[PDB]
Amino acid sequence: QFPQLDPATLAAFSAAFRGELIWPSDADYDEARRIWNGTIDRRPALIARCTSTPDVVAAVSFARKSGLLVAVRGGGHSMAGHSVCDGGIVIDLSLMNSIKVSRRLRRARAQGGCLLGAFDTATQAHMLATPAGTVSHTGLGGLVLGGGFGWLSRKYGLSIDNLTSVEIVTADGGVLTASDTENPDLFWAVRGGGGNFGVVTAFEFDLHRVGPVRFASTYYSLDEGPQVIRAWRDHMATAPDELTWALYLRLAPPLPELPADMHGKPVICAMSCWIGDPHEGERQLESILHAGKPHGLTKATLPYRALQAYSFPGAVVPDRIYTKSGYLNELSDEATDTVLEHAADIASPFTQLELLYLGGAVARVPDDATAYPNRQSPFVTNLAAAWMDPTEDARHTAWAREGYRALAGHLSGGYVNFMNPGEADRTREAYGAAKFERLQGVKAKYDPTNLFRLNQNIPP
Ligand SMILES: Cc1cc2nc3c(=O)[nH]c(=O)nc-3n(C[C@H](O)[C@H](O)[C@H](O)COP(=O)(O)OP(=O)(O)OC[C@H]3O[C@@H](n4cnc5c(N)ncnc54)[C@H](O)[C@@H]3O)c2cc1C
Repeated sequence: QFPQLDPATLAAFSAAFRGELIWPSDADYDEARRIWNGTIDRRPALIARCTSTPDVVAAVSFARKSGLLVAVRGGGHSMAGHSVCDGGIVIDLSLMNSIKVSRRLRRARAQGGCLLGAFDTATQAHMLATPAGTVSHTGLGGLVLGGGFGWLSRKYGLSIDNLTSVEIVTADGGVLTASDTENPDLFWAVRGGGGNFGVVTAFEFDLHRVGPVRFASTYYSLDEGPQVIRAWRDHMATAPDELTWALYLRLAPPLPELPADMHGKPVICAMSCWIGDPHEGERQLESILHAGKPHGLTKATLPYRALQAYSFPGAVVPDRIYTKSGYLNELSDEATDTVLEHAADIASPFTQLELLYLGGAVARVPDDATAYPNRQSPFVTNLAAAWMDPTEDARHTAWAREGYRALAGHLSGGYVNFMNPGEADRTREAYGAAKFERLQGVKAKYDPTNLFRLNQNIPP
């Protein structure tokens, strides 16, 4: 964290850098190096809080010339801890939060450090939206470059399926535009290939009109686990794009809507919504709400921005997390039973075994159209352990590991944006031989020195 820096190279950097630099001796250094995954404790030599594209140019070129290991940071939610490093530079984008929306053209230009909630707020000023993740403080930058799915995804695709161009700062310090008509090889790679190919300082999106959303959440006893998941699995195979339905197995929150008898016990929290007319959605949601007997049932007509802000109503921000995720082509009765066995052993009130159904518009993009793999797998299982006590790491990590291992045989692929710090190994398997090979050629061209290796890495 104290390498010798050449005063010449450093001087040129600050002359060209209009941002704020955070050094290990500064008082805000310890807070600035913390990311969402609180198990990641790392001490960069320097934190560069970039405020503009020229700032990112200055920082990238200062890292290349100085040979510093490069962490790039959007919203900080890397479950692998990629957005902070030991001994290098954090290229921090969090201050680059500015959005422009044209309601007439249904387009949004968003800087590379935006949080989802800032994006959704800006577009919803005009009743517009585009798919993103379900938790507002997730960074738009990392989420999009991995694909990005959420409430709107079954209707309007992944985030990358609404992305029309990017401004990206490559390792040599140049600034490029990547679109379907300009460096289209790089535009294929950034739509699914992570931060491997440069620092995206601006995303441009197509927008869709999204009015009020009929929404429901409820909790089921696990005694009805088998019926519920089986009805969930069977129904989403032929469900319309407009219905999104998700299962979150977890300890029941000690909330008033819920009988105190269920507090602190493993339950299925089913959340659903209808991206369409709210009268149709009311009928549609009631059709899928009694696969089991629903407790703490809350139904609401929400502005889309409120739906985006809903997940999840927790009492405490979890400090420590560990993830194991994977896709499934099918969810058999045998996998359902294993999912239910391991859900019953959930110990922390912050931990969720998530069961998602993508499909819809996601699965109708041709496989090779983006670098995002597994479009044809509809199911996503995510063993998402979360806790507070650093002395309980082993217990919560062991729950996700053994849950993943008993589901291994059914798992068919992995989402790069759910990889944990010990899963660099999984990269080529995750993308598949054909996609990986094309990504390596784009890397060889755009980042031959692998300047950007703090990601699900693709070596050139
Ligand atoms: C609580 C939580 C909820 C989530 N919900 C969803 C969800 O609903 N749907 C979904 O699809 N995913 C979801 N994710 C996963 C999310 O997409 C990834 O964790 C993503 O990497 C987070 O982006 P970030 O910028 O916040 O993370 P960071 O730690 O800042 O960055 C993650 C990676 O992206 C790179 N990166 C970030 N910004 C840029 C940029 N501008 N240019 C180049 N590289 C960049 C970083 O170098 C790093 O490798 C969730 C994650 C968390 C922790």
